Formats: sequence, C-alpha cells, structure tokens
Amino acid sequence: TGYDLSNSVFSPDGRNFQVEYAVKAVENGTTSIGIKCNDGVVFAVEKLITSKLLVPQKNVKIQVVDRHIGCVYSGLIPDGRHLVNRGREEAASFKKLYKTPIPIPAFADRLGQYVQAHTLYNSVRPFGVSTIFGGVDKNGAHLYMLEPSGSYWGYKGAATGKGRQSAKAELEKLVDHHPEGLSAREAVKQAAKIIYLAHEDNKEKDFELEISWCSLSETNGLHKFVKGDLLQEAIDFAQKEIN
Amino acid sequence: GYDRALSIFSPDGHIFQVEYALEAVKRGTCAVGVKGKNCVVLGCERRSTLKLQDTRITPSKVSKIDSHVVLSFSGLNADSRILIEKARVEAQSHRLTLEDPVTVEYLTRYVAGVQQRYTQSGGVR
Amino acid sequence: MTDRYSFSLTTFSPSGKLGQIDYALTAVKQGVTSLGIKATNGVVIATEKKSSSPLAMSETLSKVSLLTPDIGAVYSGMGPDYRVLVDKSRKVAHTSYKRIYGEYPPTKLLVSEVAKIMQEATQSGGVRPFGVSLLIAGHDEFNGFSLYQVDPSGSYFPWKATAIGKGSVAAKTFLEKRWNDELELEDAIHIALLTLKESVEGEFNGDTIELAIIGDENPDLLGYTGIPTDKGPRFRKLTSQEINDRLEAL
Amino acid sequence: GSRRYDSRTTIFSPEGRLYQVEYALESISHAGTAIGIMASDGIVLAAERKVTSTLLEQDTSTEKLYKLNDKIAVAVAGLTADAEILINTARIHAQNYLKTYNEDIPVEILVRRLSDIKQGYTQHGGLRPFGVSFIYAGYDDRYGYQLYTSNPSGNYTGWKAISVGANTSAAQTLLQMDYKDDMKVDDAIELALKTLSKTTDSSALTYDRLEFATIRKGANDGEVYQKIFKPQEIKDILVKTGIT
Amino acid sequence: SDPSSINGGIVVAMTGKDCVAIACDLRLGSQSLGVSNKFEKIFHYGHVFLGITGLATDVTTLNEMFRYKTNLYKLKEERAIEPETFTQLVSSSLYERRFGPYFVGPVVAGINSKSGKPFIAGFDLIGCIDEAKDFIVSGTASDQLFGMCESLYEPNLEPEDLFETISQALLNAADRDALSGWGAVVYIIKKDEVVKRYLKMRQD
Amino acid sequence: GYDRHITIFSPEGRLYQVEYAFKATNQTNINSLAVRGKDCTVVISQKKVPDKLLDPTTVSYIFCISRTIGMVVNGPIPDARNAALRAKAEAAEFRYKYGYDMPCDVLAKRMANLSQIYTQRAYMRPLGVILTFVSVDEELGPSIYKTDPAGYYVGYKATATGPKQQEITTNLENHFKKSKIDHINEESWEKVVEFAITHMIDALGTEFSKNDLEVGVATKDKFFTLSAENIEERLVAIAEQ
Amino acid sequence: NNYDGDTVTFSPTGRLFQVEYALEAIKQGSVTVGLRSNTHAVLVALKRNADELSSYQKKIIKCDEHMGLSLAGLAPDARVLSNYLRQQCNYSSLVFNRKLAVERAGHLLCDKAQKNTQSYGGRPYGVGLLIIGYDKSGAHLLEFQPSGNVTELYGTAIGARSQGAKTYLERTLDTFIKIDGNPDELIKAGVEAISQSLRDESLTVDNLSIAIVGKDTPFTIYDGEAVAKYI
Amino acid sequence: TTIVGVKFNNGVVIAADTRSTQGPIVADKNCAKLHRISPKIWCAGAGTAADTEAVTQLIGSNIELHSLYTSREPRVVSALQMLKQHLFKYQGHIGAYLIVAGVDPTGSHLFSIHAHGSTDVGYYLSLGSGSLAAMAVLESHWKQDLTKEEAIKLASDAIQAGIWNDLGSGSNVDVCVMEIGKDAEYLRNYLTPNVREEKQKSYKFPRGTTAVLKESIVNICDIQEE
Amino acid sequence: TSIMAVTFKDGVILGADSRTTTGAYIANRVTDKLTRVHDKIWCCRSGSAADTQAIADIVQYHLELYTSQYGTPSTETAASVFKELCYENKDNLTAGIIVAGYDDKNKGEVYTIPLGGSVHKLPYAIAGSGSTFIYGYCDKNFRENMSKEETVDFIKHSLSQAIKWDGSSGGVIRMVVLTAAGVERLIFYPDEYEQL
Ligand SMILES: C#CCCCC(=O)N[C@@H](Cc1ccccc1)C(=O)N[C@@H](CC(C)C)B(O)O
Ligand SMILES: C#CCCCC(=O)N[C@@H](Cc1ccccc1)C(=O)N[C@@H](CC(C)C)B(O)O
Ligand SMILES: [Cl-]
Ligand SMILES: [Cl-]
Repeated sequence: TGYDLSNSVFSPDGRNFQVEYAVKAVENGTTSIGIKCNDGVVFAVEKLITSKLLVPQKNVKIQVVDRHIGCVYSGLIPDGRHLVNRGREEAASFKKLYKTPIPIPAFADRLGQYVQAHTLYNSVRPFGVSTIFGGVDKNGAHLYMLEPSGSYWGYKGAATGKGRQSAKAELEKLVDHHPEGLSAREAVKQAAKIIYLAHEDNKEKDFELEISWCSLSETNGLHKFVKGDLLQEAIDFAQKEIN
Repeated sequence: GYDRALSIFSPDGHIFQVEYALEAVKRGTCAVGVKGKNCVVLGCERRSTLKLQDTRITPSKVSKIDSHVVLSFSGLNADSRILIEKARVEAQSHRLTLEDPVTVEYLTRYVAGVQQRYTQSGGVR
Repeated sequence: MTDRYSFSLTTFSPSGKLGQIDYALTAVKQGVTSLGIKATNGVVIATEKKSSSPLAMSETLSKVSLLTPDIGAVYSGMGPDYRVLVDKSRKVAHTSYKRIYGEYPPTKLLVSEVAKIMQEATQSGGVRPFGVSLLIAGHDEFNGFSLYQVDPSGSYFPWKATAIGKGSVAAKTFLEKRWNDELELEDAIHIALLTLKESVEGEFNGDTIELAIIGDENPDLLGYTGIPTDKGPRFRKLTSQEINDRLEAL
Repeated sequence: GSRRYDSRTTIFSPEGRLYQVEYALESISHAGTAIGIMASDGIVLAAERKVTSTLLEQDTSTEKLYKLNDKIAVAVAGLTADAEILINTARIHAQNYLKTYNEDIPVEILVRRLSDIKQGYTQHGGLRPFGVSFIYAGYDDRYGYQLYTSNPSGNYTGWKAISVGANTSAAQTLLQMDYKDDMKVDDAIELALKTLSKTTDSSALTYDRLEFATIRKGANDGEVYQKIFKPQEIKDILVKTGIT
Repeated sequence: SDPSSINGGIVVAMTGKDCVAIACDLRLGSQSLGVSNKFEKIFHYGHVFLGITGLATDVTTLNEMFRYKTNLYKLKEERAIEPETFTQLVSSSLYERRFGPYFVGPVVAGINSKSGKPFIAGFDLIGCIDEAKDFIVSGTASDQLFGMCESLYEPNLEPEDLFETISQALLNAADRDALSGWGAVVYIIKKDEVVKRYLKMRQD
Repeated sequence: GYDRHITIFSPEGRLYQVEYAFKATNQTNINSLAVRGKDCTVVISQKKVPDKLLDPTTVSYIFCISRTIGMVVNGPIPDARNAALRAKAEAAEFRYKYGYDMPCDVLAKRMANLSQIYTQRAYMRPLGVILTFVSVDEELGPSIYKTDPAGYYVGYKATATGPKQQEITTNLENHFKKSKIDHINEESWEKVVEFAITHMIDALGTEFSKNDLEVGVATKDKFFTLSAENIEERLVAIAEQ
Repeated sequence: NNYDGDTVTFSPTGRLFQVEYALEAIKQGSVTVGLRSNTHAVLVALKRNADELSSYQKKIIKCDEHMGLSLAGLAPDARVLSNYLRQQCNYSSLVFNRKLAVERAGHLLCDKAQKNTQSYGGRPYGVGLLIIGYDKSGAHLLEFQPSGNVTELYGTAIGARSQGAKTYLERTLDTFIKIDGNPDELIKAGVEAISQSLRDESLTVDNLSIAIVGKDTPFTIYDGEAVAKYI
Repeated sequence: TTIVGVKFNNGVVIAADTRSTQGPIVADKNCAKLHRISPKIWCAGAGTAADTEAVTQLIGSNIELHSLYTSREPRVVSALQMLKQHLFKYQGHIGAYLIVAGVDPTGSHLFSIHAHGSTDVGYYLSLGSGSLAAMAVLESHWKQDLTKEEAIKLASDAIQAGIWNDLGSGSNVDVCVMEIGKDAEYLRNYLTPNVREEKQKSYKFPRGTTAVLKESIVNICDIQEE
Repeated sequence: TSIMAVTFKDGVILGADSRTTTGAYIANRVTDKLTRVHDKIWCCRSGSAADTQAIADIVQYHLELYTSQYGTPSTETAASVFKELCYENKDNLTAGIIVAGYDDKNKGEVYTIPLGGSVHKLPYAIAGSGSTFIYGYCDKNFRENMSKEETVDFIKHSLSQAIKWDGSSGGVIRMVVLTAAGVERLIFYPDEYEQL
C-alpha cells in the first residue's frame, strides 16, 4: 500500500487512486446539468442558500467561454474557475491563429488534455470538478461532460453532483419520449424541473435556480443567461410539476 | 536544481544539521589559539595514526589567507578548503576595491557569513 | 509540473552496494542469451530472436544493430532500453567524433562514449540505470579487431570471447574449451552456432537466430564506386539462408 | 510530491559523519588493490586487476592505471565508470592550466581540483558521490616526485608509500616495515610486487592479473618518462624479482 | 585595419620523394614598424607540422588550441595524430567560428607514419581544405609564392634538392613583400628524421 | 517499498509501475483486432455505449493520426487521447522536416521511445495504453505495428489486443497455419473487413449489431473509419453465406 | 492523517486537509463584521493586543479610494493578498481608466488562492478577508476564504465567535438594508452586531476599529477617539 | 564555378569543374566540388567553399542517422528539405548554392538550392559563375528521353562551356552518374583537357646554393626509456 | 510575377506565370508558382521565392495538423495562418500571397495578402510585378458568376498581357481549377497565348 498517497502512481489494479479521490469532491458538490436540444444546449445549476444574508442572483456559477460556449461544474468551485480560465486562453489562441471561433469538439480536447496532464505528475493535484460544457458551432449543437481523469464524451444529456442519479433518470426519460428532439424553450422548462427534482438530495437548505442557454434560433448561437419572465416561467413550470 | 531544505527547525527549536556539523568539528584534530602582548600563536594537532606520510607535500593545517592573516580549523578537511578559497578571494577583492587589506574582524565576519548562508539555503548542508 | 526529482535515485547502501545497479544486472540475467567471439581475421556476434508471438514479424525487430560501418552491437536485458541506447550511440559517434575528425571512431572510444551515457543514468537526478548489458564488436585500422562488453554501471571490458544473459555461465565455459589464437572467421561462426544451440529451447534455424560479423570489407554493400580508399563496411548481418547453410555442416 | 522519494545524499549523521561518503568507502574496500611507492629516482605504480578470465584481451585492456598527462598518472580503486568521468575532467584541467600559464600543471594543484569536485558532491546537489579513490603519481620541478591519494570525501593527503582498495591495512603495514628513505626505483618495484603477492586474495600473482607503471628520470638526461608496462614486460619483471 | 595584414608573414610547403618540406619567415610587425625577428610560425604536434600566417594573436591562440586538442587526442586514442586526421580537425575548428573567424592562413605538412605517404594541405580562414599534391602557400606574399612555386617546382625531388627549391621560393617571394622577411626557417621532414635550417637573408 | 511507486528497479530487476500500466490497458474491457489484406490493412474494435444519455457518435477508440496512418487504442480514453494528440503532432512534424509522410513503423518506434523514457525517468508516469498503428506503407506495403507501456514494439502479420486477446490470437494463428501465407489473400477491403469481423465472432463467440462494432480501414494513400450503415452492409453479407 | 502532509493530496473522502487547516487559522483570529445598505458599506473589526504594554493589531486595510478589506488569521498573508488587490485595482485604473468592480476583485482573489492549493511545494493562504466597496452597481460586501471560495453578501462576520454577529445580521436583514443616506445609523447597527460576539471584554477606545465606504464617501478607517462616538 | 545536373531515361547525372579561386588567384587547380550526401544522393556546390562542404557534411550526417532510424534508404526530398530549412534559417549568410540529385525508392530526382533557401525542380539545371555558359549549351542540346551516354555527354559539354568561357571556372571535369537500380559511379577527372605543357628548363639548384646559419635535429619522438 | 485568382459559378481558378529571375537572368523558365497547402486550398506566390516557399511549407504543416484534429479547414482559416506569419514577421519577409480555396458550404473564396500582412477578401485578386499592367483590363472585364470556360479565358487573356509588358513575368501560363468535381491542372504555352 501507499499507492494512493501520490498522484500519477499506478496501483496494482492499474488505477490512479488520487483521481478517484478527486471524484469524491465532485460527488460532494451541488447538482448541475446539461441538456442538448434541437439547435443548441441548455445549462442549469443548483445554488444552495446557506444564509438569508446571501444576495439573490449575485453569486453567479455558470461561466461563459468565448461568446458561444457555456461551462458549468460541480465540486471545488475554485478548481472549476481555474479550468475555465485555461479554456478561455485555449479558445483565444485558437481564434488568434485560425480566425474562426473554436469548435466544441476541439475545445473539449483542449480541456481534456489539460486535465489529463494533471494526472501525469506527483507535483500536481487532479481537478476536483466534473465540468458540463458545450455550445453551437458550424456543425451544430454539442454537449460534453469532463471528469477529473481527463475523460470526456459527447452527450444527449448530462448531469453531475450530489443529485446526479435523480437527474440522470429524468434525462433518460426525455431521450426516450422525444426521439425526434426537444426545443430550446422546452429544454429550459425541463432543465428547471430536473434541478427542482434533483434538489431532494439537498433538501435541508432551500436553493436558488440558475439557467443559461445557447440556441441557433433563440439566442443566435451565443451564450446567454435566462432572466426575468422566462426564468420565472420556468420556475412556475417547475413548481407546478413537484406539486 | 536541487532545492531540498536540509537545514530545518525541529519541535524543540533546534536545527539538527547545524548541530551535527558541530559533531564533525568535535571529531577533528585539536587546534588552539593564544594571543600575547605583541603576537598570536596558532597550535595544531597532527594525529600520528598516519606515518609513511610525506610532510613536505601534505596539506598543512594553518593556511595563510593573506600575508597578515592566518586561518586554522577543526573538522572536515575537504570543507575547510572551500572556506579558505572563498576567504582568499575576498581578501584580494577587498584590497582591490577598498585599497587596504582586510581587518581580522572583517575577514572573520565574511567567513562566518558564508557558514551562516549554508544553514538556510536550499539543497546544501 | 517541472522535473522536481533533481536528486539521485541510485545511492550507496550501508554495505557499499549500489542497489539499482545490482537490480539492473538482475534484469540482464533474465534476458535472452547473446554472445561474441573474436577470430584472427574477424569478429562474430550472435543471439536468439525470441519472438513474443508467431503473428509478430520478428524480422522487423533487430536485436543486432549497426552502430558504424565497422562496429556492431548486440544486447541482453530490456529491449526498449537497448533501442534508445543504439539511437544515442549512433548519434554520439557523429557529434563527438565524426563531425570533428572526419572519420568513424575506433571501437574502444565509441564503447567509452556509450559507457559514459550508462554511468550518468547511475548518478544523475531522477533516473534509473539502463537495464541492459551490451556486446560491441568492431574493427579499426590501428587496433584491429576487438570485442567489448558494457554493463549497467558503465564499466567495460575487452574480450577474446564471451556471453551474457540467460545461460552465460555455461556458454562462457563452452567458449573457453574451443577458443584459440589461430581461429579463422568461419571457425568462429561455427563455434558461435554450437554455443548458441545449447541455450535455445525451440526452433533453431536462420529465422530464429540473429547473427552478424565484423570481417572483410564489403565493396558490394558500399552503394557507390569511384573512391579507392572507400572499400565498404566490415559489418555484415548474415541472412537466414546463409545461417542455414552452415547449420548443415554443423 | 517528490520529497517522498529523496534519499538525501548530503546530510550528517548524529555522529557527524557523511553517510554516503562512508558507504562509498565501503564499496572501494572491495576493489582491486593499488599501490604507489615513491623513491629518490622515481615512482612505482602497481595494481591488481579483479578476477579476470582467460578470454579477456589483456594487451588492449585498461581498468587500473590511467595517464593524466606526460608527467602525472593515476591508479584507480572503485567504480571504473565513475573514475573515467573524473579522469577526463582532470585531463582537461591540466590542459587548461598549460594553455593559461604555458607550463605543466603542478601535481598538487591538479589533485586539489579533483578533490574539490568530489567535495561538492558531498555538500550540495543531492547526488550520490563518486565511488572512487585515486593514487596520484607525478613529477614537477617544485617538489619533484610526489604521491597523493584522494577519496569520495574530497580529502587528499601526500605519501611516501601508500595503498588503496582491498586489504590496505595489511598492505600499509608491509610497506611501513620494508620502506626506507634512500630507496631506489628497482628496489621499489620489488617492494610493490612483493606486497601485492602477500595481500592478494588470489592463489598466485601472475602477469595477466596485474597492471604496472613507473615514472622515472631514467629518461635520457633531465626529463621524465612514463612507462605503462606491457603484458610480456610484467611477465619478465615477475621472473626477475623471483615471484614466478 | 585589415586583420590579415597588420603583422605580416608567410608560409610555404612542398612535397618531394619520400619527404616533405615546410618553411616560414620570422617577421612580426605593427604595420610599418618591425617589432620581432624571432617570431616563428611553424609548430609541430608529434610528427605533424602546422604553419600559420595572419593575425599574430590568433596564430598564438590557435597553436595553443591545437596543442590542447592533439594532447587530448593522444591520451584517448593512444597514438599520435596523423596529417590527414589533423587536417580535418583544423577545418572543423575553424568553421565553428564561421561568423566570427580567426584571421589566419594555416598550412599542414607531414608524413603518414603507416603508409609513409607525404602529405600537405592548406586552408582559408574559415575551414576550406586545399589538399595539393605539389605545394601550398599562405601569407601576405602568397601571390609571389605562387609564382615561384609554380615555376621552380618539379615532382619527386630528393630531400637535399627540395631544400634548395623551397628555400629559394620563400626567399625571393619575401624580398618582394614589405611585411615579410627578417629571417627564415626551413623544415626538411623524412619518415624518421627532421632537420631544421635557419636561412641567411637580407634584413630589410 | 517506494520501488513500486516510481519507475526504479526492484530487487528482481522489475519495474512494477510499468507492469501496473499494462493492467490499466484492460480497464475499458474492449477487444481490438488487426489484419492485412493484399492492398489494405483492416482494424476492428468493440464499441460499448452503456449510458443512454451518451452521444454514441463521440464514443471512439480509433484515431486518424495522419492521412495514411490510423491508430486504435486499448486503454483509458484520457491517456488514449494524450497519445493520439502526440502521434498527430509527431507525424506532422516528420513530414515538415523530412519531406515525406511518416511511415507507420517509424511512428511506432518514436512513440515507443517516448514510452521508454517514462520507464526510465521518475517524474513522468507511463501511459496505461497499448497503441496499434496501421497503414499501407509505400515501401513495406500493408503494415501493423504495436506499442506498449514498456516501450516495446514490433511488426505483425496480424494482431489482437484486449482482455480476450489470447482467444483471438490463437484463432488467427490457426488460420495462417492453413493458408501458409502472411496475409488475407483477398482483392477488396470489404471482404477483408468481413474476414476480420467473422473471425472475431468465432473467437469471442458473440454476435454483433451495427452499433456494437467500430471499424478502421487503411488503403494506399488514405485511412478511414466506417459508419454504422457501412458496417451494417458488412454484417448483412456475412449472414448471407 | 496520511493525506495532510501537503496540499497536493486528496484524502479518500475527497478532502484537502491543508486547506482545512488553513481555514482553522481564521477561526482562531479576532472577530470582524461586514454589512451594507444600498448607499453605504461598513466594516467593523475587533482588534487584538498581545498584552497591556502592546498595541492593538490593525485589522483593516485600504486597497483603493472605493475598496478595502478587514482580515482574520495570518496578518502577513493578508498583506500579500491586499497588496495584490492594490496592484489589480491599480492596473485597472492605469490601463483602462476604470475603477475595479468588487465582483471582479473577488474573482481575482479566488484564482490566486486556488493556485496555492493544486501545486506541490507551496501552501494555502492562512487568512480570511471581508471586502467592502462601492462601484458602478452600488454598495458591495464580499467574503473571501483561502480555499478559493468568494461569496457576495448583504452582511457577514468571520473569526472567533463570529456566529453570534452572523445571527443578529440574519434577523436585522430587513432593517439595516434600508438604512440609506445615514452612515452613523449603519455603523451603529454594525457596532451592535459585533457586540453579539463579545465575551468578558467590551468595546473600548483603542479596541474598536471601523471603516466605511459609500456613494459620496471614500474608503476611510476610524480608530482611537474617532470611534468614541459609537461606544 | 560551373555545376550542372541532367536527367535521363533511367536516372540522373551531375557534373562540375575543379577550379577554386581567391579573387583573381587560383587556390586549387583540382578541387572536388561533387559531394556525397548518401551513397545514391550526391550534390554539386558553388559559392563559399567551406559552406558547401560543411552544409553537405552536416545534412549527410543527419541523413545517415535518419536512414538508420527509419531502416530505409534516404530520399532526395529529405536532403532537399533539410538543406533549404538550414539555409533559410541563416538568411543567406551561409553561401552555399547546390544542385542536389539522386535515386531513391521513389525514383530519380534533380533539384537546385540557393543560399537563401529557395528550391527549384527541373530536367536540366546549372549554377555558379559559369551557369550562363552551361545553360546556353543545355538549352541548345537538351531533349526529352535522353540516354545515359547522351546525358553524360551533354553534362560534360556544359561544364566545358564554363571551363573555357568563364574565368571563375577551369581545369578538369568531374562527373557522377546515378542510375536507377545500380550503384552510383563517381567519375573523378572524367575529362582532363588542361594538362600543363613541359617546361623549357629545369630549375633544380646545385646543392649548397642556399646560405644556412644553423642546423639541428628536431625531436619528434616521445620521451625515451632508460 | 503575374499571379491571379478568380471566383466563378462552380468555384475558383488560380493562375500564374512560370518565370523566376535573378536580376535580368531567368533562373527558371518553368517555375510552378501555384502551390498546394491543402487538397482544395492552394496559393499563388509572389516576392522572394525562399520566403514564400518557407511560408507555404509552414502553412501546409499547420493545416495538416489542423485537419488531423478538427477536420477540413476553411479557406478563411488558411488565409489567417498565412496572415499570422506575414504580419508578425513583416520586417524580415518579402512575400505577396493570394490564397484561394473551395468549400461546399462557402464555395469559391479568394483572399489576398500583400506585403504588410493585411488580409482582403475579394471576388478576384491580382498580384505580382506584372499585375500593375492589367488593373484596368481586369476591372473592365471581370463579371461575377462566370462559367469555367469564361474564367479560363479571362485569366489567360489577363496574364497574357501581364507577361507581354512585365520583364519579370513569362514562360508558360499555369492554372489550377478548384471545384466540387476535383482539382484540374491546366497549362498554356507561348504559341497559344501570345497570339491572343
Ligand atoms: C582553397 C580555398 C579557399 C577558396 C575561397 C572560396 O570560397 N572561393 C570560392 C569563391 C569565393 C566565394 C566567396 C568569397 C570569395 C570567393 C570558390 O572558389 N567558389 C567556387 C566553388 C567552390 C565551392 C569551390 B565557385 O562556386 O565559384
Ligand atoms: C538567388 C536566387 C533565386 C531566387 C530569385 C528570386 O527569389 N526571385 C524573385 C524575385 C526576387 C524577389 C525578391 C528578391 C530577389 C528577387 C522572383 O522571381 N519572384 C517571382 C515569384 C517567385 C515566387 C518565383 B515574381 O514575383 O517575379
Ligand atoms: Cl526518438
Ligand atoms: Cl519557387
């Protein structure tokens, strides 16, 4: 034993225990989801209200990369910010050299390689976040989810955090009941519902809902936050479904 | 580069590497210094375990740092050469810039300063 | 990041042993048998092509390697370590000699450079020793034919004949009885094939044996004509057929 | 991080000893014995090759005695590969001095430089020390014929007669007994071989298990000649002294 | 201003029957001022002889450099360097200073100790090798030396004849150059004996 | 026992980190196979999409390294993509420096040397992957070269990698013992893919739908991967005889 | 236990112990309170002395004319972080002629603290900060933790016994938020809030430290007889 | 200098003159301008002599190491690419103007390289001070589908044009033929149309003609024994 | 040098002369100035031959590496890589490049990159020393959405005049057609184009 004391050490299994311990930090965090729709993607996250002293709508969690990519994550918040800062550098240098905004699959590998690099040495710690991200590019909509190991795949729907199992079940129903696809406005409503349903795992404290979206029709392929009437409409739809 | 902190504090407020260096000095051959009214004498011990030695060429214990200052030592012989060399270089450097040979106090303060630096620098004992 | 292993991973133990070097020699002992014999008019080096799978094309894996036109090498131990050493050995022959003196290094000095690289992996920071022993056969104008062994420590010794790896202890005894100072090259090849048959279990033919010689100059292998002083490489790798011909007169 | 795997090669023991230096000296005590004897008219260097084979090419072999320049030579005891690293550095230092001052390097200055390099590996860098001990045999016009030794600690001392490697305790006693100040080279040759013949772990001392060298003013008029003995010449001097 | 003609000097080399010869003048000056008449330009490393013309600081520097390199070569190889090999070492050493060169004009001369074949070679300041069968020239009076060598020289001359030919080539070339002269030295080289002769010449 | 944490020798002359990297190779539980035709080299691999929420089009362990070279990986995807990105970079650099397309065997050697370095240098860990490179080389013809975490590599007549490699290996061995040739004597690559799938079915004992497989084909001057519908056509032809 | 030797090591439950130990240093530190209305933002800090001959350690540091913080924990680490904020506030002014947003100031502190938690050799910061400021979107209050987490709040408190003040503010939320255009009443509420964290000792003239920033009020610190009015 | 390259039926041939100059003086009358990069890849060089030699040795050394690494015979495009990238990097300061030719597994190839790093492809090429004299001959007599014998003739004729008409060129003609599926034949001094006539007189002196001051034996031997 | 690129209905056509000069000596009379950086992205080179070759070689390397990661690059992307090299190294380079390529989505596109390193997207572009003599002709005769045969005639006639007046231009007229159909190389000899 001792194989779990140092990063980048293979155990006799062929496992990197430090990366597996980073996953525990992710599982401890709040719930965050992603939904791929007809012409775009929708991101949503659970924000725990620790106290009345928290200013509503101020502590924003979802982060934009470039102008067409949204990023949300669960686990250690600072680690996620560090990853997004790198993503913004990667996206900037791509656009600097190649002119076009970075494609989503291309952007996914940039984060993937960076996170993977933090499993190669004992002088660094793995990332304590699973990141759900995506957007709209020339080839259409893309949704991805990236783990501490550097592993990522494309997704129809994605979920991570303390309420991931509840969320995953809800996402699977949408995939089955809508083979032809889901609209962007529908996806916002559904996203609200799923977060409210996933809040049963964090039911002690009340929470604040935060949604964002990229859609070719609804937002012109740019990342925007859901605000005001459209946010309230989604909250009402969500509150109606739980009752 | 090798940056490892070898000289560090212990719970009781001791730097063991510095204290173990003193034990190396305790092992070294005896050296004595006595100052009279108009002179100073440096006495040194030569251990007689080593005969068949060539006393002409064997490194002498007392070393001239300049024409007016000498340095004897107790401890690791190889380590002493490094301090002696640095001191000899500083003595010539002082003459070059100040246009006056070092005071005995100044040369001591320099050698002592080198010894101290090696107690809180990374990668060195 | 940064390589923060700036310290030695090979150190003296209380008994005065360098553990990592000893363990590297143990890895060499597990390796497949290879040998070298020196004749009056040449040198022969040989080993078994231990194929990891019958689907694997063993011709693509070269255990006997040309370092210079008049110097060859064979090994026992870890193959990957050998491969990178051959790459470094070929390069150092150019950078530290041919680009300076305009001619290929003599056997002993190329061996010295390889030895140096292996010594540094034994003292430098954040690295383990090479897990191989080399046998380097070669010819040069002023020293004639020669055969050297190189160990993980970086130590090297010249041999009239020797063997390393799996069945080296038995093979060295076999060579002591057969070797004399009047051997022709063909006689040395014959003795090499006899010696190597003892350590091999399965098939023993041109396809499972790798054998090369340092002998006469080969103008047919030079690739060009028009310069009298260039007469061709003394290193030649024997073909599968050439080995089988000598296995009939065995 | 990486701290976990650091042996810490450059630290003191509670007794004030350098662990790695002490262990390196233990390594050297198993190496083939090398002897140096200084006479009034020259210096002898004798050394024993370690358990050889009949199939070792002796006439082209060199593991003990090395030439640093025309005036200075060394006998090695320890890891040969480590020694060659230092030998090439010493050869360079001698040429640097010759280029700078247009004079051959004094023996002590060369010795001090190599000894300072060894010292560095014991105080800083976190690397293992060189597992080598040298006997320096050399001549210059200041001190004449000189013998020195250096070890992994970087400490060096001068000698009239000295041994390094295996069985030094026994060898040093035998040298201390028969050595005299008015001794000559031919006598010192005989003493060196007789000492090895008694301290050797082998059954008998033969030509194929020895490396031999002399530094003589026995060169035509005021100059110094280095003689690295050939196998046949070692065989002859063994018959002459009456060992074989 | 021109580095190759501040100090002045010349070197010439020739081949004969089982022999080679190399010669140089002895002048060192600072432009018009003659400073030294004992500045030899021919050096030897074992049985290989090197003559160097050009800027005198670089002549001294290069001699010290090739002494350094040949001494290490000998220690490692356990044999003296040969003319053919030394020629390649000079070319290598000069070209590594391609864009900050030594302002010199080297000339190599010697007999291969194994084959017995006579060998001479010349270089430019940056490495290019001129391996001639007949003769090599270098220095401030190189044009003069080319004219003398090309007319006086004939192949397969005996050592004592070759001495006369090379000596007259040098002497008469030097006397037509303001920055060469003030004495001269000739080396006659055979496979196992080398004679060095100082020539009597006009001291202006 | 720190000789098991970093890549230094154990008393037996073994590198335990390298041996454990070999074990990570089978973490994905996927089997791959590679064979050579007359004009082509085919590589097939199992595809497993366990989650319904996954986009199955993005799940892949076959990579297009260059126009001529393809690579299938046996091991975790992060390390797989690490090796893929590097191989792509090395192949591109080779073409730029030396003026011709990097051969399959040369790329394999280069990646093998990089792997060797991780077995010798302490600060770098081995990658837990086995890389199988395939192409139709312009000199050597159809080519299969495979690299592992030890830094070992060799050419192959055919090969198999994964948890059930031995069953596939013996199946292929027995076929080449009958035919007495170093390849699949077939004109079209379509039939060589059919051979590859057929013999994997026989060896593993499992049937395959269009979404259960992943196929890569190397021909002269290009390497390409088949779509689900291209594989379906292949599966139909196998069933009809 | 075995996973607290350095910051580069997760525990089996996914915890970073060196970060948690750094968080502990804040709890040992003296209490400090932060609260705001729509017009003004106030810091109140209880300073701590070594003994009766000693001075009372300063708790509040000015970063710019419109921004500053109060500290709790390792004071030298607060000096390093406040120096960084001063530079960032200054870079924003010199390059963009723009006063640094309080929210963006928090993001910069978060990212600086984070790098120390993921790399070998270094260590986490051992201090907690309460940043107040008035920018283009009005009054703001932030809470910084050396784990990297930064949070915008109406009111809060950190340090020893900070839970008492934090509860009072949670009751008074609706009252003190409405205190607009009245600095003295907002400070009164802050002084009354920090009083809920006191035991044995009371607020004296050289014990109390108050700071305020607002609409037409530069960041100013009050000490000595300047706070006798509020005792 | 006059160097040429001519393609033919089953390969390629290059040729060169043998004159080296230092201003208006001839430094070497029998200079070797045909350099071997690899066994079946040779290049001819013009411009700065040390540069053409050095850059050819360096790329030839690296080509050899590359051939060993890849287990393949080297290609002309590899030597071409390595040369141009090296020369471009030095912005023309390495004054090498080369004609690179050879046969490899791809076929027979002929290229030119300029000091600034530009390359050109062709069936017939010429470089150097006598390139205009040579190209005049090539443009007058070259045709498609030349035989080996016809190409050697054309190439040597083009060099002769430079030898006779260009003052920077002279002496002898060197040739190298690289045919597909054959060893490359290097024909040193293929033509020798400039042998010096017998001199009218012998200038051998009488022994003792030169005045000597001192004599001495030089010790070339090592320090002696005994 | 006389180089041009022209978009038309089915795609884009590149055209160039074949003359390389060292002063007034024609070092190469059969030069290929139409060079390939990708399957259906080519460029026309003018200025230093060494500089434009070195640049094009680097661009081909970048796009080969782009393709391996992100699939086929756009013509705009290729122009951006040329620009980045020409702009950032403007002090040390003398290169006037025209980039032309065919997508299925964007169809034929032409980007010109003059000395400074600026980029200009155009319906057609002309460059090189000989382009100066045909600004008037090309402006008067160019039409959008021409046919293939019409575009070949336009380029052939334009370069014919450029060759006629410019001493640095001459030899054969090379052309490269880029459409969905593929890549076609054309050549036109002096006897054909001089009589136009
Ligand atoms: C021997 C010797 C030194 C010869 C000096 C030397 O490089 N000459 C050059 C001409 C030149 C070049 C640059 C500066 C001045 C003089 C020369 O001879 N070039 C001819 C071919 C070379 C490769 C042999 B030819 O190309 O003109
Ligand atoms: C030396 C040499 C041969 C290279 C000559 C060489 O680069 N010529 C240039 C003209 C030029 C340019 C800048 C510096 C000098 C000479 C040239 O011919 N450019 C034509 C196009 C290129 C791509 C072939 B064209 O613009 O006229
Ligand atoms: Cl490599
Ligand atoms: Cl061009």
